Amino acid sequence: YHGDSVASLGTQPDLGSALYQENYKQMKALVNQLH
Amino acid sequence: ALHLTRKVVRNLNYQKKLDVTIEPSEEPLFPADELYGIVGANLKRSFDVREVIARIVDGSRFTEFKAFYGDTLVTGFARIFGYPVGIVGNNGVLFSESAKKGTHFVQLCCQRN
Amino acid sequence: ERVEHIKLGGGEKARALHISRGKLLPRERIDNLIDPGSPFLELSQFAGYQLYDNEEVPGGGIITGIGRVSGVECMIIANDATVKGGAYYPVTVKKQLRAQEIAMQNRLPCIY
Amino acid sequence: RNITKVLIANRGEIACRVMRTAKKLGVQTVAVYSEADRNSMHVDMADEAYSIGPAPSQQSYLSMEKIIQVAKTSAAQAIHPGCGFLSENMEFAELCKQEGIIFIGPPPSAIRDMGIKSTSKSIMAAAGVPVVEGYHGEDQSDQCLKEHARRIGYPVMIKAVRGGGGKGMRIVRSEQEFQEQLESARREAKKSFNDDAMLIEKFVDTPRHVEVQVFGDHHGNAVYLFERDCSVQRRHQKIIEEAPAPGIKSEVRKKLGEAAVRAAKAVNYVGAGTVEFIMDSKHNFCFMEMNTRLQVEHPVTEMITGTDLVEWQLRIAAGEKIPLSQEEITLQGHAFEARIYAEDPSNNFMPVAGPLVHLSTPRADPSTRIETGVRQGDEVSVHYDPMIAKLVVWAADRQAALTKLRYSLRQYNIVGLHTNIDFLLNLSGHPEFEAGNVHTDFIPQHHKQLLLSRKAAAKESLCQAALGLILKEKAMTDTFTLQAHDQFSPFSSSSGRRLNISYTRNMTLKDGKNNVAIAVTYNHDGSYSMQIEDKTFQVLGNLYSEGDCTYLKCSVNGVASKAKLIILENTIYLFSKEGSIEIDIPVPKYLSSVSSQETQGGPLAPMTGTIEKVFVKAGDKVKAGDSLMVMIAMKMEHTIKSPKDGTVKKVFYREGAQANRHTPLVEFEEE
Amino acid sequence: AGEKIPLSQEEITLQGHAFEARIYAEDPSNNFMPVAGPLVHLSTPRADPSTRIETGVRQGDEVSVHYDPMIAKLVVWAADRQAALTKLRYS
Amino acid sequence: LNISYTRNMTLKDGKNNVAIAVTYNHDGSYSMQIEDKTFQVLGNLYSEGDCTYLKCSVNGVASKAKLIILENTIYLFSKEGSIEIDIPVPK
Ligand SMILES: O=CCCCC[C@@H]1SC[C@@H]2NC(=O)N[C@@H]21
Repeated sequence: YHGDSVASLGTQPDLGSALYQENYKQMKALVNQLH
Repeated sequence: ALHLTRKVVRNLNYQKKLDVTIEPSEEPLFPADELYGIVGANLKRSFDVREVIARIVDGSRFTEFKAFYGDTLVTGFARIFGYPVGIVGNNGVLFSESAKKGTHFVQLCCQRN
Repeated sequence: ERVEHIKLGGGEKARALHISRGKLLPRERIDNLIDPGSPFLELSQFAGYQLYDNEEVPGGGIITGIGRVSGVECMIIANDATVKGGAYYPVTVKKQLRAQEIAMQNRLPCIY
Repeated sequence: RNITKVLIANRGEIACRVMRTAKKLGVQTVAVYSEADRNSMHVDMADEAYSIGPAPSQQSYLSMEKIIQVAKTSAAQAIHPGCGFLSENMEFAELCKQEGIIFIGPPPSAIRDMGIKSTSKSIMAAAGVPVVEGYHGEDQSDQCLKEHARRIGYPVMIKAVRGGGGKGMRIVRSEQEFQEQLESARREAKKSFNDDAMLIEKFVDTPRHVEVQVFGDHHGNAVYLFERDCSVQRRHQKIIEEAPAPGIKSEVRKKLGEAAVRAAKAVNYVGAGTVEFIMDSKHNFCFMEMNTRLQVEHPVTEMITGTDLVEWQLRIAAGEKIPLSQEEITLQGHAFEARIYAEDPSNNFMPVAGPLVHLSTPRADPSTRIETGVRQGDEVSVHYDPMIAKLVVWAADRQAALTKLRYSLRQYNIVGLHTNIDFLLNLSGHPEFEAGNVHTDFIPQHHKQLLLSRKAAAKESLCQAALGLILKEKAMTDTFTLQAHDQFSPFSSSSGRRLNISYTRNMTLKDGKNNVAIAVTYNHDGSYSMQIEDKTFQVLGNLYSEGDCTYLKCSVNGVASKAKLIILENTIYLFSKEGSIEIDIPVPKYLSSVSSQETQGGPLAPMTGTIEKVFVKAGDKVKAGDSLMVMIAMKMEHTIKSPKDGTVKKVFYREGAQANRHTPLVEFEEE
Repeated sequence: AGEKIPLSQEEITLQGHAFEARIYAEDPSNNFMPVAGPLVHLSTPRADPSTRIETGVRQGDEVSVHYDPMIAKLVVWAADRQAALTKLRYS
Repeated sequence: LNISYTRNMTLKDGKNNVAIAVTYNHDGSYSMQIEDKTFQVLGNLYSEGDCTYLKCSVNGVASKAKLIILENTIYLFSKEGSIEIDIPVPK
């Protein structure tokens, strides 16, 4: 029997937050550089 | 806590494996409650153990081993819920022939697992 | 009918006290632990039946059996706190040891 | 003109409707679609399909240039506009003609002449069709206003030209009270709106709406198809339509159609047209307007005549003469149509968007027609119309047709969003509707009975819900057993069996706000003994599948019944011809997010809409119920209100900004 | 068997227009030369009262030189000749 | 990882070899360049009756055709027309 409901991890990040905007911009540049 | 316990067991990474051959299950051909009348509560009276067997094995199918030798003991092959089983049951006083017949039968079952 | 009486464990006063603390009754715990609707094979229901002269110990103060948890057959060993506060009588130890022997010989996980 | 390929300049059910007929006739079909409609049923229905741009209809289905470009690129000889969008657009019909493409509809002249009320009334009056109506007057002399009040006939209503909410409105029952009530209305209007201009609009006594399906050809021959009652409307929106209109004699309808037919010949209307009439309690009728298109409710006409009006539109647009003479046309039986709307009747019929998680439908027979443009899992869109499907039935008698529709509505199941289906069931079972005593105010007048609150469930329903839950668990057990090597172990059974005793399970179910405790005992024979409060029930049943819908066959205390079972999230849905019941399974606290969200500040925009007003500065102290912002969405005003008495930390939007649905509008200081 | 004609001349009536086209295994390029081969895939327009397909062959059958190679006969019905022709091409 | 796969595939139309470069996009679509023209193609195979059908969109134009691949030939049957394309055979 595998029908049990369970909790899940994760939370929705604050896309509007300045920290998220800055972190996304910096990481994206690194990924583009890698590509 | 009980909900947590179920989660813990699910993470045991265990799967059951069967060493024996399996066949589809079948109900016995006779009602089980008839065992009340057949057996009773008086140990002095005797009954045929085959009657008990006929009401618990799949389809009431039974292959008797050494039927006419040491008849006070009954041995044979059957299936319960699809599992193979070797049945040994008393049908009277134990004799030398009965003990020998049982010893032979037990070796057969052990050989075939 | 004798099993029905043993089903009640310590009694109404003990059962009422047990629930008053927010705890489930021992047999309700097993019902919730095993898979929904699965059969439960209880063992040695009559342990301690009239064993001791003036003390009644329904089921030996412990409930043992085999049930399916998450699709796996397991041995379940639950103390009955309503019976003598869950104290271990000599038969209680023997019943538990028998359950452990069954679990080991058949490789059944043990839930205490 | 040989029409071998047609472009359908529409979407949803009407596009599928047109394609069905085109395909039967062996005509190739071209769909157009927005980005949001890429996977829609009509795109699939027409192997040929072209993208016309983004989801907003102004940039897609209303883009005349894109539709003409696709018609040229696909080499479609004709465009079928369907209903709405470009179907009543004169510029589009003239553009089709300039580009050598056959517009399947009326000529651009007939569209323009009917699109202006004053022009259309003048043409209709000249054609013999009556033009009487109650109208507002822009003159403001007390003598002029009084003369108009006499002409309309008392009682009349004085209203202010500017403003809403009943301010500056006065009822005038006779000529003697007119002056006092006019001066009272003016003073209130001047005080409230700085405007003393008054309007004079009233109708003395003409209740009920009647329309006529008319068909014309390029030749100019014109025919009518009896009449339809569309009086049952909410805010002018038609809800239930019927054909023929009840209580109108065959002779009266024949005369009614003939006056309309003369007007149709007068404009030499080509293609299907509808003459809308207002009919009084004496069956006097007056022309209201002419809709220069196929009506939404044309299926009730098709069911009583045995005609295909889209097939006639294609033939007549190709240039062929009308297929049958007026003598050939015959009427058999009566028919009804109900529109399934993604609306919440309990919340003032607010439109609702969302997924069609379940969309079971009644089986279709020649009498039962499901006009559905949506399929299970389709999402209703904020950009397009909220209609889900239209249900039409034909029967020998009108009473039998009403019975069939109600049985059919119960078979229709919609989970994932609110619908008007239960409202349609209450309406179609209302005594005045059964009698045929319908008029345009029917829904307002009988609002109290049509909107029905929830009633506590019976214990038998709770027993059935518990049985369904148990059977679902049994099905899950069988599913697990399928993949195991030990296929026949007795442990895989759902007997719930014990040695020398019986297993009793304590289950809890929530009906509304009430928790119901059910003690279920697993019997050896496979039945269940359920005790609710002091009553015991003997329950036995099983699950069987019809099509894709699981059905529960159960017997409670010897009473046998069948119902459709759906278990979604923590709610058990039971659908039976008696009714539908929802039962909630309690959610364990541990599974519920511990530390549940707290101090929520921003009421979220009801939908994507422009911000019209902002009532809060960056730092402002507000109390619960203080309006913060006003938003207009699809022309519907919503005022956001303060959730808490906390001071406002910040505002995320300014006036004129477009705010997406469920986006935070205000930030509140942490307290 | 001996029964009389079922319908009188007055009862007999003419409705619509029908076209019949006979599919053949003949290859037009070699002047309509008859061809014999396996029919690995065979598919036809869906049957309906208007569209009637008369065939003696099934997918997986093999055409043989021994007999005439006609694959099938296709019949379509409609109100007028042009509409019937449009259906015939569609089929 | 970090790059896109482009497959160089050749098909023969009549006597003309055609080279198609197909880039397998992350979304599951395929971008195909033939000569100087680039086409965005997305599609699935669905079965009706015993006939596999290809539902495909090329540059946003959507179509349905019956697809049979037998031997080294791809057969696409549509309402508009039937096209047969050949797969070159390795030496
Ligand atoms: O704009 C969209 C249609 C509904 C609003 C149009 C308003 S109704 C009052 C005024 N008179 C018109 O003819 N149009 C606007």
